[PDB]
Amino acid sequence: QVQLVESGGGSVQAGGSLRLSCAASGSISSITYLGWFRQAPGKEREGVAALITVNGHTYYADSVKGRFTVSLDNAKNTVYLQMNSLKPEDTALYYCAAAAWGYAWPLHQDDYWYWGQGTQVTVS
Amino acid sequence: QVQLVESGGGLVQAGGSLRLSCAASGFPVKNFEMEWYRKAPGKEREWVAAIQSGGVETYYADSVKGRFTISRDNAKNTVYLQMNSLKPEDTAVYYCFVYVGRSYIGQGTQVTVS
Amino acid sequence: QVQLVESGGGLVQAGGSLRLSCAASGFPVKNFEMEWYRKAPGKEREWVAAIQSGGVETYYADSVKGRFTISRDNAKNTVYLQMNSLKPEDTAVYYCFVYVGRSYIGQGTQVTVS
Amino acid sequence: PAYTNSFTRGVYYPDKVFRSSVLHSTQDLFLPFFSNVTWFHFDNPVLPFNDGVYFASTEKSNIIRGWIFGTTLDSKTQSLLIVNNATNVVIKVCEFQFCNDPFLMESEFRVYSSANNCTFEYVSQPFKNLREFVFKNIDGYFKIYSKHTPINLVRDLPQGFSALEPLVDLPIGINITRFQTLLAGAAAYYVGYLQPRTFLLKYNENGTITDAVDCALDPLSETKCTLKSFTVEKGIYQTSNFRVQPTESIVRFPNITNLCPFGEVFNATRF
Amino acid sequence: ASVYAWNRKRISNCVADYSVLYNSASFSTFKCYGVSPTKLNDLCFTNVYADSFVIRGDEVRQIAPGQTGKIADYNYKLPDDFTGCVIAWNSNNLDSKVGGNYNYLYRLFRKSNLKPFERDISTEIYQAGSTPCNGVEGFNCYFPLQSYGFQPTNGVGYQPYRVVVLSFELLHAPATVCGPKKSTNLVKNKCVNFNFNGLTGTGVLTESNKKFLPFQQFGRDIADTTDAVRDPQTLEILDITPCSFGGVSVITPGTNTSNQVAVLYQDVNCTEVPVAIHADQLTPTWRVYSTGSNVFQ
Ligand SMILES: *[C@@H]1O[C@H](CO)[C@@H](O)[C@H](O)[C@H]1NC(C)=O
Ligand SMILES: *[C@@H]1O[C@H](CO)[C@@H](O)[C@H](O)[C@H]1NC(C)=O
Ligand SMILES: *[C@@H]1O[C@H](CO)[C@@H](O)[C@H](O)[C@H]1NC(C)=O
Ligand SMILES: *[C@@H]1O[C@H](CO)[C@@H](O)[C@H](O)[C@H]1NC(C)=O
Ligand SMILES: *[C@@H]1O[C@H](CO)[C@@H](O)[C@H](O)[C@H]1NC(C)=O
Ligand SMILES: *[C@@H]1O[C@H](CO)[C@@H](O)[C@H](O)[C@H]1NC(C)=O
Repeated sequence: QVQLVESGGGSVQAGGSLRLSCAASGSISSITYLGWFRQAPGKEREGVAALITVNGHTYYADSVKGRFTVSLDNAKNTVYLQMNSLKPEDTALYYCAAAAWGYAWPLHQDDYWYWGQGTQVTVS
Repeated sequence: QVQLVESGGGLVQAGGSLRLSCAASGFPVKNFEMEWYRKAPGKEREWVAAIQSGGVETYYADSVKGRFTISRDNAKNTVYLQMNSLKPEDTAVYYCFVYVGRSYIGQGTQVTVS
Repeated sequence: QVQLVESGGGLVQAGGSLRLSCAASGFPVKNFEMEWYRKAPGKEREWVAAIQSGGVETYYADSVKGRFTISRDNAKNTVYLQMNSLKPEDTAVYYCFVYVGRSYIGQGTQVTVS
Repeated sequence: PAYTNSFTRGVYYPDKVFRSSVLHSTQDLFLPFFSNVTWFHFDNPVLPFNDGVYFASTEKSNIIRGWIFGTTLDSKTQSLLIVNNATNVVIKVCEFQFCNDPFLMESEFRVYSSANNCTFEYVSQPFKNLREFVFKNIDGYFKIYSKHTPINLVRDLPQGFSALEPLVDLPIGINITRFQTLLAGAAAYYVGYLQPRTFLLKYNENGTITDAVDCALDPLSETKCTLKSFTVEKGIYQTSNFRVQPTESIVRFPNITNLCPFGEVFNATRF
Repeated sequence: ASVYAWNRKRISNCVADYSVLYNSASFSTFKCYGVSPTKLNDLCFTNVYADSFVIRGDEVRQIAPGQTGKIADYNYKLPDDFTGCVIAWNSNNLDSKVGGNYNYLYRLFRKSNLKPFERDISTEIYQAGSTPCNGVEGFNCYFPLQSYGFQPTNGVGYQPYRVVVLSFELLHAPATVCGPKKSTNLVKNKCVNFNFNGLTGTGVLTESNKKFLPFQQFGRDIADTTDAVRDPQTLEILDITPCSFGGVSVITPGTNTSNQVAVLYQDVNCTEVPVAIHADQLTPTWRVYSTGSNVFQ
């Protein structure tokens, strides 16, 4: 009932910036928590960014601390992931997710999520 | 199915070095969090060191910071623990721990500093 | 106000025995017909057994006649289901079913036969 | 012994509804006018509840403390307890073993020894003083009305009209047959019983009842209840009706007396 | 509380706000099963029994309906179709002393699985073999009450996640503890339907002239109609007035004589009349008969 469309990916050089977008459609008012996943090549899918829609509270992982910024736009129902000062260790598939039963930090794959389609972000 | 055994123990003097091993079977060590405990005579069981399942963060107890080094080998299914700057307070029987459904406790190994 | 909760599930082998429960709240069970359904993975949801609202007649599905037993407890507001001669084709999540105004479905309990 | 009557005292608001300068007719468990109440003093008797208790008491110092409520007051039925003391009030229901002689130099406590199976507990904040209460328990809800007023005489209840305002409604939900008044000098306390009556209330501009009439005392107050007035003009009025009730409910039926031959099919040597 | 002694405590006959839980910004695994966490404050259920423990943060995600493990098998188990909230947050700064916070022992071993919503307490030890223990601890005694090691050098998965369970069961009992009820502000001198603390009705909220005694909440008048009320947050007496209504009088002189009309509004202060009749909804011909150049009273 909750559909996510992910865009804003692409290739960038080392030290550049990118701004991902995840557009939502369906049960907008039931969404309480939006998280950003990341699946590295040769690693499991981890958690990077967090945003509570009710409070505006944000949580960040230690590997993206001080460089990553998440922002919410309720008018367009589109969350954003501002990834500044990129390094080639961040070359991974980035996924946006939606939660409706509350917020959980850090992110885990085994909970109930509404999954996006994912975009490719390459830093070299 | 899941079994832990501890080896590599011995008796050293003040300032000696040792490296223990905890052989594991039935589970991979890239998916679960393990812990090291010890039992001194006359003292309760105390947590020594641990590696997380991701392999990123290494943690030690308050009395053993700056002297102990814990490491793992994913290929041989064995997690090791390196001893440096040993004091006679660390005379204990060391156990390795894992929590996969049931907590698994090994038979223990003897580390004696005197 | 009306809610069915299921318990009594576990892991059994081929030929084992188990007994489920469906505790109910908000309605008495002397007035409504009671059912159970199951969801195997990769299969559709299929009806298992039924007792009518009077508590007189018993019905079962085609493959489970003669082996499964349905029982009701009006005092404890709970409906139980008994397992005999379990086969691994019955590896499913068992939901208890009742029509109280509109039909309500519980979350069920995983029962595996292996 | 020691029976005194009431000169129109103890009329309460039946609800929290403010009505101004209007005559209103109500129907609740009230006290009838000019009914006998007892007078006691040394003395601590047990009394039945009997569908509503109206209470009044005149004191100089606080000799009366509180009341103990229940059905058996033993270790198989739960009993209510209200004890008032120096800085707080205590309201609780537990399983109580009340003493054979319950009484309470600055302190004495030998009323119960039982601390099992408590269910509810509640704490609130508390001849010269005249305290008037209403003790009633309707549908598991224990309603308390009160009015503190000064009285300075030591003979009987004074006259005058005053109202009783509700304070505490509490979900107790146990059954009550008896109650027992508790003390620590001598003092007086009056106990009456309520009755289902129909009253007519006169409200002022500020909604307090300044006067009232009872619709079964005398035919003039019956006229005041039927006309909805407190001054009734000179005339002839119709109030109600009446009918003589049947007494014996007699049975007449004919002579049954036909005598079937069942004696031969109940007395024979060969059937 | 401990996990061997988390009591089934009855907190009753009060209210507990839950909006203050969200905005204090330290929650870790705040999970509400069954009912949504946004709709927890306004609507409640009965049987609001409460539980508490500082469970270790490695297996808080094992606390789920239809999920066993170590905490769900030997410490505390959720039943299936659970309604309520399990609320976990960080507890590093206070439940972590030097050398390990050994204040909460825990049952590591049990002979069978836990039934859900059962407080487990035991003194005896685990049995795994055939040789019984003779009191002195031997090779198969297996003391279940070990200690959580909670050191300040532990990470966020190794430090305890403080869980509380506001479990919501369903039995034949009245509700005791619920969330708060949100209230709007109060307007004056306008015909508005009002939702007070018990009474609702239609009228005009006006500033009052009288006053009550401190034991009336509202008031009525002759023939039992509400005229006065007091607000419960500021405690000021307020009189109410019935809304604007009535008739429109439109002059016709007959068909054969003339055709144009003039308009009269009976028993209405006619300064609010294009709000009254639907002049914005009807025709522009009807629009010029809610106002005009000439106004007479
Ligand atoms: C009250 O009691 C006295 C004496 O017992 C009696 O004379 C009197 O009639 C009683 N009052 C009523 C209203 O019966
Ligand atoms: C406590 O009171 C309840 C009230 O019904 C009763 O069921 C229970 O058996 C009592 N327990 C004891 C120990 O007296
Ligand atoms: C009190 O006693 C009556 C008569 O036996 C009974 O009907 C009623 O249920 C009792 N009330 C309680 C609360 O036990
Ligand atoms: C049958 O005879 C006995 C003795 O004569 C008598 O007591 C009894 O009443 C008789 N039965 C009937 C039905 O009259
Ligand atoms: C309309 O009719 C009335 C009576 O029939 C008459 O008095 C009046 O003059 C008429 N008006 C016109 C404009 O014909
Ligand atoms: C009608 O309302 C206006 C606007 O305040 C006021 O000035 C006037 O006195 C009112 N007239 C009547 C008759 O109520």
